[PDB]
Amino acid sequence: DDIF
Amino acid sequence: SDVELRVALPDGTTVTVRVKKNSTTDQVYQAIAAKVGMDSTTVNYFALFEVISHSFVRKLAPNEFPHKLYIQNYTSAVPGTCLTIRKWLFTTEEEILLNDNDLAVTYFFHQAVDDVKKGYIKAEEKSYQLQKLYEQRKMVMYLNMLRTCEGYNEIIFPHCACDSRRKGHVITAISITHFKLHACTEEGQLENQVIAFEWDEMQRWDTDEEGMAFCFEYARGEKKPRWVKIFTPYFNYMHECFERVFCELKWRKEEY
Repeated sequence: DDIF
Repeated sequence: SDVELRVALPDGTTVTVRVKKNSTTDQVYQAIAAKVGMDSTTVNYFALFEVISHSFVRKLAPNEFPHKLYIQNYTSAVPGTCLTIRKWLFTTEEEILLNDNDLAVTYFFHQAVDDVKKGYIKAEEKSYQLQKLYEQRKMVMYLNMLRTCEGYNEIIFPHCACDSRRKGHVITAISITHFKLHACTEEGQLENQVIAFEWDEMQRWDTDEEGMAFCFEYARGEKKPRWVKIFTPYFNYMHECFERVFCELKWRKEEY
């Protein structure tokens, strides 16, 4: 999910 | 009807203009530019902004009425006005071409000094050498040095939620070189991670008025294009920044  | 408008200028002074009540931002802007003596070249380098907070000013969109914003934020006290003239330019070489225009240099210089004070331009390691150029009012030399620092001609937005983070916020930073998201807490304390999207990776972008979001779809490395939603109240300003960056990129006239 998260690009971070 | 004709009403009064006060606008702050980069050198810390203000100008007062008479304008029609229902003037839009570009009409007010042209009235101001004529009054302060901008010429046909220099006028393209500045724009009208609203002071949101001590650390953020937002560009007025073309369909706004600056008199409305002025009256709405007006008090008998208030140090001046919420309208201000600021530089609107991402490519630093274009402003180097203006080192021989006294008005431009003065405005560029005063805004840069304030942008150093506020932390936007990371000039700490040469703080002393800039300070002595500042003291001697060597404006072009000060700017020529400062333009080589991190954060020159970068727009920093207040921290806000992002649909591509499970917990925490992002601070977005827009410059000619790339679009950067800095991770931070829901309070705005910088974590320590930074994503840097190249403008070439940008596929499309858009706003969501209902959802109060700015959206961009990027294609990285080899994966499928993906949409990221930034929940900022300044989605129209962010959208204007994208439009402006691609315009400056197309007309880039320098290899360096």
